[PDB]
Amino acid sequence: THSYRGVDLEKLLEMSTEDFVKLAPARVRRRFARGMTSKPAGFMKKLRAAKLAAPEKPAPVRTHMRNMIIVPEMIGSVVGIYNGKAFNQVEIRPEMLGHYLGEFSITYTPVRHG
Amino acid sequence: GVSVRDVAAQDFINAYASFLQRQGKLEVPGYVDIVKTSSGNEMPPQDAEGWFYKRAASVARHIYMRKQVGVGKLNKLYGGAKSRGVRPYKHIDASGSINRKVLQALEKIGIVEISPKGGRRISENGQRDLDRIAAQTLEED
Amino acid sequence: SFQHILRLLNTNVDGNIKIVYALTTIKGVGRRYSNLVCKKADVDLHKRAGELTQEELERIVQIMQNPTHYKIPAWFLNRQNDITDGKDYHTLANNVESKLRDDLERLKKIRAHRGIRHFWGL
Amino acid sequence: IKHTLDIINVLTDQNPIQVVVDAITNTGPREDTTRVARRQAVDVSPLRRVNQAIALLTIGAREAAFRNIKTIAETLAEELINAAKGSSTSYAIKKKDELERVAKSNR
Amino acid sequence: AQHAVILDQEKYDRILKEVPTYRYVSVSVLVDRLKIGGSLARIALRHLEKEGIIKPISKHSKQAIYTRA
Amino acid sequence: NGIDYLALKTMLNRDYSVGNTIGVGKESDIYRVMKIHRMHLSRAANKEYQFMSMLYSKGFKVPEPFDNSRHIVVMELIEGYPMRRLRKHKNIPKLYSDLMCFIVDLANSGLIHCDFNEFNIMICGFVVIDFPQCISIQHQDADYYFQRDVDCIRRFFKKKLKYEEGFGDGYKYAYPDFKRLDELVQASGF
RNA sequence: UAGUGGUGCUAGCAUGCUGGUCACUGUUCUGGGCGCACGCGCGCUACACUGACGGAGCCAGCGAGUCUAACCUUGGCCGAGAGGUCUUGGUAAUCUUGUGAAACUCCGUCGUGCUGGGGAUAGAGCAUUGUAAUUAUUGCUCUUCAACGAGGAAUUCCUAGUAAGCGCAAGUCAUCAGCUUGCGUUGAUUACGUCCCUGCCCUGUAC
Repeated sequence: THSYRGVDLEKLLEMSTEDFVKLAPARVRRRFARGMTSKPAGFMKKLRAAKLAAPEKPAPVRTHMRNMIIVPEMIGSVVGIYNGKAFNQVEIRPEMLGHYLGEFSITYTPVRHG
Repeated sequence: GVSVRDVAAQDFINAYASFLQRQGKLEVPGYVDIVKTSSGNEMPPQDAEGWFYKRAASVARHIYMRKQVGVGKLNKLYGGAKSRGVRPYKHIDASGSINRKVLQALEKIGIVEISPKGGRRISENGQRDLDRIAAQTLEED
Repeated sequence: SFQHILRLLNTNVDGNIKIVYALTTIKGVGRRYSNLVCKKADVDLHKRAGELTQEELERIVQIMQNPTHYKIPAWFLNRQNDITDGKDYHTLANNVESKLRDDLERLKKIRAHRGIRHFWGL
Repeated sequence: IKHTLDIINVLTDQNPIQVVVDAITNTGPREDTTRVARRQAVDVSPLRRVNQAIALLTIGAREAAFRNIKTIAETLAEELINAAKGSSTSYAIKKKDELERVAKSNR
Repeated sequence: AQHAVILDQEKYDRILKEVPTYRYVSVSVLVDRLKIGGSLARIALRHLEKEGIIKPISKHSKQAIYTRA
Repeated sequence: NGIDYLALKTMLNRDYSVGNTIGVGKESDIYRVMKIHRMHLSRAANKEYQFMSMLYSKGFKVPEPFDNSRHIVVMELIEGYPMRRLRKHKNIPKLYSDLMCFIVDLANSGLIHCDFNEFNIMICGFVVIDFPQCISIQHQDADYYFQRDVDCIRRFFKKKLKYEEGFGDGYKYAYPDFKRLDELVQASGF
């Protein structure tokens, strides 16, 4: 099974955010201790409604919030992440925990000097 | 008469540090042999068993010659050049945790005491002790 | 008596060198880690490696792979707070570049930027 | 320098300051060339003979002590001894010879 | 080839008989003409000098100078 | 200085690739490769073109010259890479041997290079790409420059490759020596 | 608002010496951007023994600082470090600050081996500024150990407390320099000339 720093997947999802922050490395702990802004609350509000009404997957919700931490409450959701130009569609698998959303949408093309 | 000023610096230190180790009252922090003594250093002190006593003697002499000192000034004195890799060198202060315990350890045996105007000053018993070692150092020649 | 070459952890080490430095042939054994291990083993640091006997290369090997039992301060270790299990480890020999050359592949599986950029460069 | 004189006081026995003077005086070139192209032979003034002596000596020591097992003093002492003798083993003497035989050909 | 770094008994005998032959000796002198590493030579000089077989004329960490006497 | 553009017109009309920039240089600029020399005297280019044409009329491993006018020259583009970064060739003994025999040919043609060194050899497996300030075999310093080349190539094989009828080990003689077409292009020394 | 010496008090040593405590010399919002097959140029760090590392010795000058509120910070305490915490002086020849700086000197380890030279690239973790550090500001700890053996053709600056070595302060500035200017420490070799090269300034015939 999946496990995070020794905590098993089935005890995750039950774990709250304010519990989860105790496991995370220093960058995450400072970010929450310094007080995360209100802006995720509206995103979280919408994301819950889509999951609850879902028939099976919840279909994408899209956002500009690239600087947002992935947190267990949102596991399994499908999200469209803005790219400065387009939206990229991603599904929150459990391995994504503690990463920033921005890591999944590439702001620049490759270059090949053709 | 004789004063500590009358003896060569490193010669006095070697004599007094060896004596002080025999007294055994000087108490070690126990984390000794892990600490580098400075963040600018690489590798720990090479004289692994003795280095703490030798530093303790140096501090006593330096305070004896001066009106008073504090922990910040000692960190400056024992500082050094840090390589910064490919970048140019720069001055960096040495570890504080070492030097603060040295002061406290020397105070336990009455050589040194906390002073008005802050910092530490030599005790009259410190004077009496260090002068005696000086006389032996000259006569031992 | 003296042995010119010895083998441990599937690495070869020549006897003609100071023991502290000779050990750094092993991947993962830096100079500081090597130095502190020898102290806890209380071997003579000034001996050359070819001087030691079997019961003295043991204990050393044991301390390297069980460091936390000897109250090494943990912050000395190269694998603090592991991602799967919050234990601390030190990684040695061929096990180095088996956790490395894996964490990047785990990032590839999750389609993170850093994994993609690495494998794209290849 | 302090260590160098001591060594020379034991390898050979003379007052070593005399050995230095001998090396200097024996080394300074006495004929040279200038470019006109071609080269023409010319005489060299006593002052410059001294300057050339000091330059050749230190260079011969420096390049022997690079990537060395012998310290600077160990090599510099040997040059001085070899140059107080007529010893062609020394770098400075080898350099003197070529300058003069070249100048001879062009005069 | 590599210089020796541990003192075989045969070289120990060789050292004591031959060293008084030389007018001048130093760390380099030993390491050059005898196949021993510099980490032996520093120890050997302190031994032979205390043994009184060679006479010091100057000592200075980076350089030391001993003589036949 | 509009001639710096208009000079193309002869070549532009007589010459078909557009080419691409390769590098600015101090004496000349280089751009299927075009070399442009650098107001009057450079029309030097004829000296270079005829010199290269002669050497390529001989059997030497040099690029074929195609055309030349108005201080513009066009040459075969090189396929290889610069020797100074070579580290692992599969037959270093033959490579050493035959670089030596190349010098012998120039001497037999009465010519000596000034700088037969790794900055102008590109990777027989190799080609020699330019001949700055060449001299005749008759020049007063010919042997001095000759031996410099031999030792220069020997030093490289020692330092990087560790190497140290033919020449070298496996042949009767270790390396050639000076004592063992100039009049057509009298670069120096008749 | 500075220094020396005496005078009063006082500590240690010895039967004078070193220290502490009166006189003189259009508008606006969210996200992104300011990537690298290669060519040219100003720099930084090295190729080791005239060295690297460890301990000990111990010396400057030119700057800059807060009530608008929050700048430069001594001392005590905590921690391996980075860093944190409780108090304090200075709107300044008065306090930080003797800015106890680096090179350097002395005593040990290493022994000519890409070696204990050199530290790019990369993995894990802990902190700090900011509204926000992912493509990553900076700092700390452990691990990984690449090229490079004094560098072809070409080419830059310079005549004395100058070059070169070494470091500091200001500037910009929430944070962030390998940059710019100024300052001090250690301190050479080689000329004291010429029109050869390059460039500038004066006074008709093969062009």
